[PDB]
Amino acid sequence: TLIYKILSRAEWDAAKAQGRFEGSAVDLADGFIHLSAGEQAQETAAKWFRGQANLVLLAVEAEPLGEDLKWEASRGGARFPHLYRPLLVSEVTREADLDLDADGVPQLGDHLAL
Repeated sequence: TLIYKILSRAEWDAAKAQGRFEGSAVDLADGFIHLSAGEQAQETAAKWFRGQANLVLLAVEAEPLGEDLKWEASRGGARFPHLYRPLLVSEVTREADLDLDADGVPQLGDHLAL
């Protein structure tokens, strides 16, 4: 199962310079990295990343993450993948730069379809 993280290009480059992504401002505040399953990813993008240019989408294989990945019942009763540890740069299967639609919403459609 692939899970996804949406973050700024700055944060991703910063992560690569450290060997791992320790989390966004909200991740660090909450105590875990907020990721989304494929069926929830687009809504996550529409909810918190509107109008942001230079966003990057990280696709991550969930199974090999281990016990630190917890699936917790959250938004709309759906279980969201929460990683209670930094995400290794090596744990990212693939990345992609996102484009915004007319409403300023990041388009994840074609990437999730992969």
